[PDB]
Amino acid sequence: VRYEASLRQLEQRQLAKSVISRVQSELGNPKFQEKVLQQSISEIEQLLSK
Amino acid sequence: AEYFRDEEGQDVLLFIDNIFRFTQAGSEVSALLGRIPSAVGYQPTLATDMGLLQERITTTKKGSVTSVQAVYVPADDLTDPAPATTFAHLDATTVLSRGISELGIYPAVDPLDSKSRLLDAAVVGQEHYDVASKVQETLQTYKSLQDIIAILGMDELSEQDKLTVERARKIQRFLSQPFAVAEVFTGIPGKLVRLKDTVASFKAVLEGKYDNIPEHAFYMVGGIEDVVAKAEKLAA
Amino acid sequence: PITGKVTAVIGAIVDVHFEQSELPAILNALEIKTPQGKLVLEVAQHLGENTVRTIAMDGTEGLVRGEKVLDTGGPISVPVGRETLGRIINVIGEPIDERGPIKSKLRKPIHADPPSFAEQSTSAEILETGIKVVDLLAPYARGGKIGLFGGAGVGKTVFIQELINNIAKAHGGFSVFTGVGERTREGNDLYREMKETGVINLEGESKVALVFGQMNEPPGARARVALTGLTIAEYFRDEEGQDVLLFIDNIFRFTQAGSEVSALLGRIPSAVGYQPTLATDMGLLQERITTTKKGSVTSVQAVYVPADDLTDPAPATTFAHLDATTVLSRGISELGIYPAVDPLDSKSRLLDAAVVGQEHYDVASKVQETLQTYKSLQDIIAILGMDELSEQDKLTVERARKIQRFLSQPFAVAEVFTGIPGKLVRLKDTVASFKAVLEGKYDNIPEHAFYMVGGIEDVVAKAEKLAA
Amino acid sequence: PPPVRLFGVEGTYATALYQAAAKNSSIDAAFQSLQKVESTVKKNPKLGHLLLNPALSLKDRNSVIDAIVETHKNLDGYVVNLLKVLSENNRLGCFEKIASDFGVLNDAHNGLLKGTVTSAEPLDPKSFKRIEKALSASKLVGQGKSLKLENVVKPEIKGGLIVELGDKTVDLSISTKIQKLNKVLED
Amino acid sequence: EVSSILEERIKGVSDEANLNETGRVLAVGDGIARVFGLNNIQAEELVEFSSGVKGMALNLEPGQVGIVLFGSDRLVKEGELVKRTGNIVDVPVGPGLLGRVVDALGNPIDGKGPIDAAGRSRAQVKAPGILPRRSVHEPVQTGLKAVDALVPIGRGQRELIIGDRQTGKTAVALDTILNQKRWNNGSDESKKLYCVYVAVGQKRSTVAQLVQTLEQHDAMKYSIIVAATASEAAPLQYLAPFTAASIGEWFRDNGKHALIVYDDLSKQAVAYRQLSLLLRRPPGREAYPGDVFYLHSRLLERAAKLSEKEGSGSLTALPVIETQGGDVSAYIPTNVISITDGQIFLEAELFYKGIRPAINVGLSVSRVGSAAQVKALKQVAGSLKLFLAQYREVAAFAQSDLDASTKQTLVRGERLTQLLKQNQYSPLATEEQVPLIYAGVNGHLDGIELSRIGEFESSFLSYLKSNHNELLTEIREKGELSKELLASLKSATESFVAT
Amino acid sequence: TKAQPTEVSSILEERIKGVSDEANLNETGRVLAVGDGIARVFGLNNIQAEELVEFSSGVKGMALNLEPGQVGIVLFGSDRLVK
Amino acid sequence: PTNVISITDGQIFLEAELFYKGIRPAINVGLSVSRVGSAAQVKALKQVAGSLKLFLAQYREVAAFAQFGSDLDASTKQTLVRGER
Repeated sequence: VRYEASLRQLEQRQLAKSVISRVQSELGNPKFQEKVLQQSISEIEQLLSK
Repeated sequence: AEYFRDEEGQDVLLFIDNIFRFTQAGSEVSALLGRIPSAVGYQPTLATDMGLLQERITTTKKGSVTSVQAVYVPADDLTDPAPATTFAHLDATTVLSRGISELGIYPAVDPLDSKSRLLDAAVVGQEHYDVASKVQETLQTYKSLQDIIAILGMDELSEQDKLTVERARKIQRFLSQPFAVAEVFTGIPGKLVRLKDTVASFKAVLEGKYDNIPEHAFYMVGGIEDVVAKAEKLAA
Repeated sequence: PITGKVTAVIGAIVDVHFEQSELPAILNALEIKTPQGKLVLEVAQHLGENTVRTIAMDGTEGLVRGEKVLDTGGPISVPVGRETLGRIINVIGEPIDERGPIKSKLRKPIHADPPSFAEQSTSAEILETGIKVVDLLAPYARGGKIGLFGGAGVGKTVFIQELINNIAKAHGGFSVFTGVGERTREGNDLYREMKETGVINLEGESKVALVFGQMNEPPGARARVALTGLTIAEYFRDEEGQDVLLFIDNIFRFTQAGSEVSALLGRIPSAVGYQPTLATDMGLLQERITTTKKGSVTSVQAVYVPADDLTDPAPATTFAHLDATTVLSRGISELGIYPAVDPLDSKSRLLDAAVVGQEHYDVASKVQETLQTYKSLQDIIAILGMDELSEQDKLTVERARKIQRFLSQPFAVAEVFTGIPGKLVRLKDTVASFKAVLEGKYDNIPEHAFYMVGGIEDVVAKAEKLAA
Repeated sequence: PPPVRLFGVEGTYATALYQAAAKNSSIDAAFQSLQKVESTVKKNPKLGHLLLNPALSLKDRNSVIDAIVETHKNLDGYVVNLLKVLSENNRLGCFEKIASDFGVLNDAHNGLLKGTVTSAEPLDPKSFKRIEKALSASKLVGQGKSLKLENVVKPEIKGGLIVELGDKTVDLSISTKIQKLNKVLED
Repeated sequence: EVSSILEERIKGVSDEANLNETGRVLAVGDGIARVFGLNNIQAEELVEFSSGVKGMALNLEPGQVGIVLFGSDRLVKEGELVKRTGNIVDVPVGPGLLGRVVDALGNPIDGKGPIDAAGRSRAQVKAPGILPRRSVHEPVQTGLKAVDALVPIGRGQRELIIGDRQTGKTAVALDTILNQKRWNNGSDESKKLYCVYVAVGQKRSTVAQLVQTLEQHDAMKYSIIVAATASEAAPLQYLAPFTAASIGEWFRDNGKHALIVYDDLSKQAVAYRQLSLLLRRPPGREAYPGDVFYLHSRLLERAAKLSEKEGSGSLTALPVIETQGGDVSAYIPTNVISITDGQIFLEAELFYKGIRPAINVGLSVSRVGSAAQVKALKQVAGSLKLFLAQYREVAAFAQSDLDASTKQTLVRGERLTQLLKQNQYSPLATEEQVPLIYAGVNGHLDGIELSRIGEFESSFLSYLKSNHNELLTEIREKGELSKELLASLKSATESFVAT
Repeated sequence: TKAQPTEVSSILEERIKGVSDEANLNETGRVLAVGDGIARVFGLNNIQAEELVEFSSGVKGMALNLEPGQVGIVLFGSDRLVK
Repeated sequence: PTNVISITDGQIFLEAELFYKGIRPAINVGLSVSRVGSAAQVKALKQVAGSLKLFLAQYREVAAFAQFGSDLDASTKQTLVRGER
């Protein structure tokens, strides 16, 4: 049971490096560019709703 | 220690020395940091600094850590805020009194002032509790009567009191237990007596089963076997 | 049309920036409209640059910096009238008894500098008290400040009730009970008592007017309650020409409140913490308590000594202002003697052969000497035996124990409370009573036939009942 | 009263200057002279940047003022009285600070709002216009107080964008979202 | 997977539009970020940082608003955008906090999830006035005989628990909570005191032991543990009693009764000291803030027995002050001593002399006293006060050739001293408290040996339980003792004493 | 940076406005920020040390601190008079 | 003094009253400790002075009692006499 609990923590740390990888993927891809354009239009809609 | 407790999983026994130095150090850089000095110049962040240190040290479902933290009590005043704050923050206090050291007893502990989280009744065992209640009362009485002895004189006490005084002096010197680290002091090899054995032996003393044993045959000797042996030694 | 926007709210110290040339004067009162009604800030500085520094008397929580402020233009003007008698009024001058809006004709500023040297009376004046003990060993004065000592457990409150009753018969005067640092429990009890003892009659008039300042009420309002109260008293004295009696509760908490306001103002706390303006604040307050040519305000104040350190500056400063001290003790109450006055610890500076008369003084001195000798005599007389008393000595012991019992007034407020009909004994008859006891004319009437018995006339009856 | 606080001090100069020159109404002129002397001060390095570093005397400061009025022959003598004041107050270090603050007061008097669209990227002009349009559409640009909106490149705000103006913000940066996202997946 | 569930929860948070009033930290030191911005901000408003830390805004200065960060500065950095949460402090209040160990915000540190909260009410609010008062008379029985007879108090009232450092200060308190179980079990909600223990600056382990003990005595089902642990920072600690009080208002407002034990205001003071000194405010006497008195007075006057008119409710309180080596002259004690309606003063000698409770009843006082307490218990304990009074005076005469009168006193008095010992964490039922004291009153315990007092006691109780359980039920239900009931009771005592 | 008493905005506003001194400030003053029973006055550049000054409010005070740009009078009297 | 006490390995308190009492140089050995034991003490002197400490410690207790001047037992007066010498 102890090693099982340890494995749950280990899964989170496995997933921790997965967050790092996914951050690098977003910042690597021109999804970095294309989703910034998406954010721009989303902010336009948000700010227009003000 | 956290790495041991957590990552290696192993329980440990932490030892830190001296935590007044931890306080003193923090007080000093608080001043340098420009914080308005609190009482007796102590850092305003004293509580939280002590608190962080203590809170970090704990028994978790990953391990157990047993800190023994030395504390230097300036001029033996526990009314000093830095010792007093630490006094709250710890769970198993011990007071080491100069007077008791001077009596030549090593332990130098003040027995009435020792307190611990575990120092219960049933949890320490009903017998243990009762024995300890009797010890505490005997010593507390002995201390109370010390004033009476001081002015009025020893001779104005009752028979019951005299038996209590005789037991108390014997108990006082039966609390003395040689230490290995007083092979650099006395040279006398240490003695360490297992818990069950101590409970039994103290019960006997209180009952007066060893009131037929001289006071000095308890002095600076260990367990009951030793006390009896030193009684024989003094006898011949 | 004075308006300004709040430019700081560091604690309860609110700095307000006011439109140019419309700036307050120091001691003005500002009102900030709030859903809490108003918050009253009192200007205690000008920080200049069209900004001021004020203190608050109410809490400042949830404030948004920039709130509009309106300036009343001076120290708050609190409603006054006989209308305000029997109305519990909070510091700002609004009903907390909530028996409708406080009806008032005139309102008057809470600050007001002491009367002129000329205006103040040049000769002594004595205030009567139905209590024989008070009138003998520490006679009151109409302008006087008489500082009560001894707990509320002894029945401080009953003593206070007693005085109000006596005043009503004596003069038909007024009173204002100002309570500083008053526990909500104590306030309830007092209100309930005051209704009961008819010093407040909800329907019909009320002798006592109440100003209650609870402990919870902020330190600033704690400081200002007294001065407001004094104005009310002064409306009675000055503008109704009638003698008044103004109670104050703990003056320690008056000091504590003042000390805090100093610290809030950032001013260097003078020795033992107390405000550097400690002396002056008492000086202004207790010179607005005086005998004017038109009235006299008597004030009974309560001195909560800080761990019985009379040595501490705050009590000392108070005792300087105080003229007499009445020192109630629980030992006395335990001897069943109501009043609870400890006769060898009550002293007034108006006790003199000149001030209260040679006869009064001599009678008092003999009685004092009797008591003084009696107590000291009882120390070894009790231990050694009562037979060790000489005929002369036991004449004194007998007289003393007869006097001791004779002291207890079964007084009117506590007619219910002890259960025994009240005794209000006039000053002339008090002197007369003790003269006769000094001549030992009632040294044939045993000591317990004076227990809970009023004056000389009264113990004629009791003497008859004792026999019968 | 002056338009808006200067979040305190250094603006006490700006306020004084503002109101003093306000009654002469020459605020634009003042601003222009301050700009002109500021530009040539910036384009002067020894004691045009090391004059921004205090170490100068009263007398040496006065002689710097004399050099300064060579830098602009006339143009608002209230800021020339301000120069005297600053030399007399023996600090000219926070000089551009006062200039900037006076600029804020000036363009507040004009009624101008300043904004920024910080990104780590230099956004499209189409984007600039759409946001400018949006801001004008919103009640936030009240009209009377104009809109200046500057996209700036700040790599620190990596990805997304944050619009800022008049204590009104919208922050859809990636960094903040990443921070929250990461942290909760360490639970 | 746990990974998927966590992802789902986080994934379900998107879209911002709330931020408006920004602030920017100028400098962050000491947990005191100083912002130029946030022009319109309420005082003690909740503010949410970029980091996410929450604060209150104690200093509103003309050019900077000095936020006090509730959390660590580890993730806080300078220049940070400070979104304006826009709410002055409010905490969930409701019935759900019964059986909940919560942190100050209300986030369960026992992780018992969502809280049944019927309001969010502000934490700093003004106290019940003169008009919100009804006469105090409702017994508060802690199941400790000395407390119940010698120093009892009514509901809605203050009474200090000022005593020696960790001499089971918490233990003395805990005994009361256990006795509240008996009344709690009963349906009547005047008999349901919904207890709150307010653990200020206390180790999570220590409180875990407390929690575990409470669970063992099943007291969790009316207990609320407001927790500001040692680790929990000084802002939380500052607001910890105030926040707790607000919870109490909900029960009280419902007309119910409850008991809040503030433990210990000594650590609250230090936290305020930390705040004030860090806010550079001048510190008061004994280096404890000048307006610490103002804090305490506000807090301690909120305990009130409300008017019948405004509904009879109450909020009994029992503040705990830790005496720094038995010092009662200290600034924080002196202030508190004045406010409180009673004190209980624990004494070290007594503790050593094995008198547990170690309460020194001479230095314990009640200013509510006999106004509340069972009439029955009042009848049979007037004598007790007087007897004990003599025993105290004649205590010093205990150390030779002693007068018979003194010696008689010593016999009665010593037996009483043993009798008021009670094994801590065991409270007693009042219907059996009245018998034990009655025996002492009838002096039949004079004939019982000191060691045998203890055995006698339990035996006497069992004897009453079998033989005279009619009497026990009568004492309980009548709540008063008729001469005939005292007669029968005396007979029972005599009979038991004979055996 | 630092806040000097001459860097007060009312002082500054006069200074930017040129000179306005001379007797107005050489032998009369105009009061600045006031409270704490001491007042800080602008001008009075001629003023004997410990002179008695009479304020326009009736009250008179004794000059204590002669400082470069300000004089700190000590008010012999009530502050309600002063503004 | 507090700072130094921690740093050092011993304290050698001299008492002024004891200076006057006639120990010149004075001492005050109740407030003098060296917790580094009998290290760096000559072996001969270690043997001889072994109970010197006990005698003096007993003397300290006994002398206090003697000042109260209660009826002293011979055992205390052996100590008292020994201690004085």
